[PDB]
Amino acid sequence: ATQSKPTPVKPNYALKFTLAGHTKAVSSVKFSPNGEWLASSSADKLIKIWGAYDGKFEKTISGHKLGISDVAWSSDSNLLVSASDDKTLKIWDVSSGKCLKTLKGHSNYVFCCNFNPQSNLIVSGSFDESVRIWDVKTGKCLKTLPAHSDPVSAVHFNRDGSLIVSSSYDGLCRIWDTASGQCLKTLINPPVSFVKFSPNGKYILAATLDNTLKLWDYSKGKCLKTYTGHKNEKYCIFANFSVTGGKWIVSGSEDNLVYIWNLQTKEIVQKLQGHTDVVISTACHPTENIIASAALENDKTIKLWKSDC
Amino acid sequence: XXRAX
Repeated sequence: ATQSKPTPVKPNYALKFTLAGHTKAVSSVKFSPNGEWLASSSADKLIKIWGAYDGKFEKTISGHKLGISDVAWSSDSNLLVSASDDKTLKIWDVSSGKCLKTLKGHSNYVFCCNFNPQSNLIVSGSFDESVRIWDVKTGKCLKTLPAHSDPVSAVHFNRDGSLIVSSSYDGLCRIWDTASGQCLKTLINPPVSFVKFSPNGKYILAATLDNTLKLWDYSKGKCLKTYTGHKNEKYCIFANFSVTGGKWIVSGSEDNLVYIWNLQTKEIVQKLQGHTDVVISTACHPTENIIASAALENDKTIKLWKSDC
Repeated sequence: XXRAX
């Protein structure tokens, strides 16, 4: 029996660092576009910045009055925006930790946020069922979209900023024209807990609270791939496209594991064990094979995992 | 957290 070793690459993510410091559940982790930093947000009302490579604690950014559900980086890695239960977003100068602007308008928890590629705009989603588009320079609300009939779980700009995708507990995904705020398409029903555009421009990845992730061709309105095997019935867990090595889909799970699927085959190619509560958030480093994962109250840590491929 | 329960 000669026997070789199968050819299709699989990842070998291994735990490298555990990042401790938040005093309540972590909500979101995101790598800076320049690869240097990881930002985390927490129910503890804080943002923390850490070294992306070595997990070294860098600083805490405070100012929100209640917990934070999401953070996002500007394209030039200079600014962060956070979404809080205090009904505001804040825009932060990362280097100084200064709050540059407070974005007021939502009438309930702000749950999700993102800059556009140009980083002249921010999009937000709220428990008030609306999506708002904000000018970064002035901090003023440019448009309010009557986007959904239940809390908005996610908002994301496409790669040229001309579209926004939103998801909601109402069971819908909608695509919006940025320039006009008009709805271009409705995809439709379990609650949709997460959505984002693919890096290749053509798809959206959407999570539903029936333990399912789906890759949609948004133009054609068709589901091209389904990813299962994890547990997601309760929380709005982030999912990601990993593209620095093999082409994976990465998500947290309510069984305390990080799941990694082959994007094309839909097979689970790794499960990362370590966390002691629900893995609410994962992020993939922009240039290296590094995943950051974060967990809820029983754990409160972030973990950095690295792969050869 | 709202996301954390």
